[PDB]
Amino acid sequence: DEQQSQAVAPVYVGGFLARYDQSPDEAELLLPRDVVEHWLHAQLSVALPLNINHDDTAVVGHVAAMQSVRDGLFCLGCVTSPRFLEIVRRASEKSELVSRGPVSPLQPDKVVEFLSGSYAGLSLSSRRCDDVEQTTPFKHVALCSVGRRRGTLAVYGRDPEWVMQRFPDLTAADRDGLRAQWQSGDPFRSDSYGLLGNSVDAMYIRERLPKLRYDKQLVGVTERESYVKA
Amino acid sequence: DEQQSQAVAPVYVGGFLARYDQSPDEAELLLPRDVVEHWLHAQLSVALPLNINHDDTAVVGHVAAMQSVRDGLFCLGCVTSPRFLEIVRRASEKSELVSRGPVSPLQPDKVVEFLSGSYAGLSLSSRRCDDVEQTTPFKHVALCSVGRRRGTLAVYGRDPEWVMQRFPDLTAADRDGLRAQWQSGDPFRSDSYGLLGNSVDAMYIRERLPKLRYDKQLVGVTERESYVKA
Ligand SMILES: *[C@@](O)(C(=O)NCc1ccc(I)cc1)[C@H](C)NC(=O)[C@H](CC(=O)n1cccc1)NC(=O)[C@@H](NC(=O)CC(C)(C)C)C(C)(C)C
Ligand SMILES: *[C@@](O)(C(=O)NCc1ccc(I)cc1)[C@H](C)NC(=O)[C@H](CC(=O)n1cccc1)NC(=O)[C@@H](NC(=O)CC(C)(C)C)C(C)(C)C
Repeated sequence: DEQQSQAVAPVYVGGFLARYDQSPDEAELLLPRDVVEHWLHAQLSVALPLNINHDDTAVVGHVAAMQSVRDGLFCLGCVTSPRFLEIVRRASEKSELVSRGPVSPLQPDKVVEFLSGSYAGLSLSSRRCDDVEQTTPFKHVALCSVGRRRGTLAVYGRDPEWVMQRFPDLTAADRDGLRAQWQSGDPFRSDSYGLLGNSVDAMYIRERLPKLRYDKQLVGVTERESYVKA
Repeated sequence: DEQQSQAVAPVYVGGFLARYDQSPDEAELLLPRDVVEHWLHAQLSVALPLNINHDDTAVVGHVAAMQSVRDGLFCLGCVTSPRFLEIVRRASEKSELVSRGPVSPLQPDKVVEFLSGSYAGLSLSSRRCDDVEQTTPFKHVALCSVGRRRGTLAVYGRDPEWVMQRFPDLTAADRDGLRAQWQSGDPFRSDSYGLLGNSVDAMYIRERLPKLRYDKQLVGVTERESYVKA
């Protein structure tokens, strides 16, 4: 009864929403450093919502921190939704992937390990950044199977310090900026059928796994350790 | 109110459980023509159950027919489980893949479409057929994302005459022998959560889609039309 309450505790997510050194597969995915910065400055006020694959009825949390760093944009969000966390707790109990558990030194975390296999990537939702122009341009972040912009792997953890330390690229100064940022109840308006449904979409996205390893290597989570299942 | 029950109708499925013209990856997948022949005769008595990825607590229906055709072993099963169908019904309403509908002349069938994307493969549970020896050897058949055996694509539809028609290899005599075969209530002991968990396991099988595409070409559904999402 308490173990279940232990797993249902808040989960933290962090990742690059965009790695400046990467050329998109689609022109509309262009988000330059000068643009990010200007936008970041124009907006942070209220906390952007964190949702499941951009669905407005699947808000699981909020983004706690946003920070343009040398290699791209970084975000730190927190999954605080009781219902979502419970759905994940329940479902994790039924996955053979989760069952195999993490890599040695890491302790099992069914909920974190579930979100990590499923929603292995972050995806920002923002203003149309098109040639010749560059308020609230950042709309929301979305947890999804993969991202359209490479290098947006999602690192899940129970401690914002822990997840942050997973990315070799970040620097003390970076983490400071972020930390300083984090320093009506349950927003989820969907359910297990809703997420079961979403599960099929992700299953037809071409080269998802190959993208995720590319992302893993790129961001460096390879040369570290987490519950990344990709 | 009835469109719902219109979708909750039985869904059939057909597909090869093994193509004698395919070298297996793992030796334990050897299912020679002669062996199949033999077993089939020794065994069809009670109807093998039809389950989700071999979970015994996830039986969706039963296998109505199995036949050793020239190119392999074909089977025809029927998803009858009310509970499962409803879970797959409410989930389909949340899928964007299914939202895009099927190919032109075909009618949108959310449940049949959901099953096509998710449970895209057909997997046999059988006795250990190893070199030296060749009652009831056929345990059951399972609906899963991919098959360890190639050419085991799962074609779904509301009518068994149609699903059988999707396969260019089946002769009239074939369709005859299968047709002759089909001519405690809800066996489902699981739920959305149990199905949600299974989704992630599917999400980590490497080379799945490309396997499925190879499945579709080999068996022929490529040169026909169905709800095959792959
Ligand atoms: C993000 O990674 C994503 O959604 N990935 C899922 C995905 C994986 C694989 C495949 I194939 C397809 C999808 C991705 C980078 N984000 C976007 O595409 C966002 C999506 C939304 O914002 N969105 C809102 C409601 C439904 C989708 N796209 C954008 O942010 C675009 N911006 C806009 O359209 C302006 C508005 C609508 C956000 C106000 C731009 C990419 C143009 C910035
Ligand atoms: C089937 O396609 C399958 O399971 N596909 C899903 C899958 C996708 C990707 C990956 I990587 C792995 C799996 C596959 C051909 N069938 C099997 O593997 C069955 C599974 C079971 O029998 N099974 C029973 C309980 C849980 C699974 N394996 C067999 O049929 C083996 N037979 C036996 O183990 C004997 C018993 C247990 C059935 C009595 C043989 C492969 C040895 C025949």
